[PDB]
Amino acid sequence: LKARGGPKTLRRTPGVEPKDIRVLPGPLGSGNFGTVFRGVFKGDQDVVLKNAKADVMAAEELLECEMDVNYHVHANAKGTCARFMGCIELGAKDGGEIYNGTLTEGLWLMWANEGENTVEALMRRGTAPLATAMACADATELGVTKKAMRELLGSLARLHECGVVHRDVKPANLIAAEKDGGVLKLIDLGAAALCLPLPETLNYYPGDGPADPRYAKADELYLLPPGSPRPTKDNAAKLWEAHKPDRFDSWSAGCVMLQLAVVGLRTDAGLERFLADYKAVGYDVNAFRGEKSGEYGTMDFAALDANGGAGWDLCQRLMEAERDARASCEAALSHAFFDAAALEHHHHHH
Amino acid sequence: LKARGGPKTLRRTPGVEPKDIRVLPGPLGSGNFGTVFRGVFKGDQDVVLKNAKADVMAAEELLECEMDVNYHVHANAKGTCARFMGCIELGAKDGGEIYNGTLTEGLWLMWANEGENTVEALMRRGTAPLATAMACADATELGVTKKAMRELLGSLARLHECGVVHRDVKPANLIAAEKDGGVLKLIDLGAAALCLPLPETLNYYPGDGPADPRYAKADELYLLPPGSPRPTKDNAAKLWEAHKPDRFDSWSAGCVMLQLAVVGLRTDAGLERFLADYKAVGYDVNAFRGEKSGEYGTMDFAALDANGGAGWDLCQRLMEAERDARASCEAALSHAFFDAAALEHH
Ligand SMILES: Nc1ncnc2c1ncn2[C@@H]1O[C@H](COP(=O)(O)OP(=O)(O)O)[C@@H](O)[C@H]1O
Ligand SMILES: Nc1ncnc2c1ncn2[C@@H]1O[C@H](COP(=O)(O)OP(=O)(O)O)[C@@H](O)[C@H]1O
Ligand SMILES: [Mg+2]
Ligand SMILES: [Mg+2]
Ligand SMILES: [Mg+2]
Repeated sequence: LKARGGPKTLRRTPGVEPKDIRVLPGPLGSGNFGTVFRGVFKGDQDVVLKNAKADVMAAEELLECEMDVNYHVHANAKGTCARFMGCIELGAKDGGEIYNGTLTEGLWLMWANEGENTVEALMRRGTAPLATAMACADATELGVTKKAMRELLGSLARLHECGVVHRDVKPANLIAAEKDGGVLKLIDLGAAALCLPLPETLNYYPGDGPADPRYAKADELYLLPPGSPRPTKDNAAKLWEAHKPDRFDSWSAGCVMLQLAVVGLRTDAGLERFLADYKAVGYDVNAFRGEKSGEYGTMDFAALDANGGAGWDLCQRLMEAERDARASCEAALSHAFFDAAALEHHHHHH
Repeated sequence: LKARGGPKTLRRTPGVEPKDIRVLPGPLGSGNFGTVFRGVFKGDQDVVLKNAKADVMAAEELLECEMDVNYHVHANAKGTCARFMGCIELGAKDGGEIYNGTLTEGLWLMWANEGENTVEALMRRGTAPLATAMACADATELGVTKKAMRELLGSLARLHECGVVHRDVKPANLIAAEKDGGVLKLIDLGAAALCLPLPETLNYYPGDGPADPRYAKADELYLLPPGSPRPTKDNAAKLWEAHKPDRFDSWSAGCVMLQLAVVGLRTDAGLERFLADYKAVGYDVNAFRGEKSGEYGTMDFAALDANGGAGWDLCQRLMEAERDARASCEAALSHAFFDAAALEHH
């Protein structure tokens, strides 16, 4: 006798058919376990498409987790991240060729194209183009830092509230969404963890990595430190309070703040130099100011200096050496840095 | 009192200076731990350049190990891999911009550009363009499989002899070098281990490590099993014999052979299907042929069937479930599959 075989099963999102997706050749970035392409959906919708790298161990599992977290965020934290449009799974015979503009065999994720420029690209062109893209009236380092950080910290607080730690916060993963007033949206949940049993934790484990070493604290490349009881439904809440994995994002947000606030820190080399001196003085912002800032004559810390050094203090809060001392993104939101000035806008007010 | 500054120490290769190198925009790799670009050295030498990804944990350390292994291979197994032209290290102030043709900050490795096409790209275009690139006179599946596997196994044997296990053998990491008769050369020693103390082992440790899930044996993603002692200069030889880490490459070479020999196995899904069935029948090639091959009506296994199933037998040896049963690349090289034709009547 012979084995009967049977049909293939393919994952799909209602209203999203592969025939309606044209993929544009040319990856949008090196990528972690996946590759991102521009596409056009139904002839006139600009989208971004991601599949797994064939050469990376368990990339399909990582893409599945990214998919799961994206569904979670879509349901619980709308507007924090790029709009998630679902998945499309293609088989072998129906799989196409990127050069022919068709989706290849395997699982794909799709999002709205939120804009052609990241905060990293904009900030490096200058504060002016960054402010314009952000629709930020105060086109100064202080102005863009206030507006961007309010948006970023607000979104991170909302993500943390539904149990999601992004784990890859940085200017490169922020887009000023021109179709939503220039508001910042996060992209790339490929490293994100769901840290509460809602209903099951995802991508949540003890140990280092993944982490962008530019934006993760050098001796804190983990969400959970190794050894600690692996995350289960039982201990999830306890681990959250004890190990504070969300504070991983706090540190990264502090890095975002430094780069927004200080032009000279917008290069990898600039931020690296600062963080090295910061560490050297015991992660003490005032000690940096007292001992080191004098060696930064090519830079301008005015945005951090302003209003009694409010920005410096917010940086200190977000970038405390110890997680037990480090501000949550939610707490960081109520900081004086975000206060309206006395009588602000008085000259035009009704 | 203020702490004094001092010089920055940079690594350099004699004969290779920053002003000698122009980088061309457009990355070539899948971009895991490093980024690869084409470049031009001294105005008219085509080269390839690799730097560490700034956004990946331990990227520079991974590149440093790839550098060390490249020097070892350059010294001990010339011709097995792309020609290694050394390194160039640059500082931040002293770094440029890729889109402006200049090397950016950090360590860079440089190799000769060995050719524009990998075996993965060629085989997927077809046996004909693959054979042409290989200067392979017998432009059939059997012909390209014989020539390619002789070259690949010969090179792996030479690497193994000097203690190197490549650990990323696959068609995407083979280039047909037109300038050298079309011979296949390995690229990408980024996952490689030095398994002998010369003077120390490199990237060699117990347990799972880097692997391409298509080309590494799924239940065998290690060079040394998880229970193995850490390698030392004193036990390295014992561990080599006991755990046969080179047999990791043997399995991958078997996968290469399957794709060269059978057109339908050249897609990822094709080879994945075969390996699933192969595992299901106990890693037994004859059981595959008897129980499973009838399900593969769209494929042609003639190259493996030929000459008493010589190809199938060589695959079986390269792909035994147990390392202790699996052929070394050196032993495989002497297989009947590579025998000269008798009585050719010239
Ligand atoms: N929803 C989106 N809208 C617009 N651009 C996007 C979106 N998602 C991702 N991108 C762009 O795709 C690129 C993907 O790069 P990525 O996969 O992050 O690799 P890397 O981290 O090496 O840059 C990024 O430059 C990003 O700006
Ligand atoms: N010496 C070389 N000559 C020609 N092309 C090369 C050479 N080395 C690498 N390449 C090309 O660059 C790509 C990436 O190089 P590789 O070392 O395989 O890094 P990775 O696979 O990690 O991206 C290869 O797939 C190949 O196309
Ligand atoms: Mg990314
Ligand atoms: Mg695949
Ligand atoms: Mg490679």
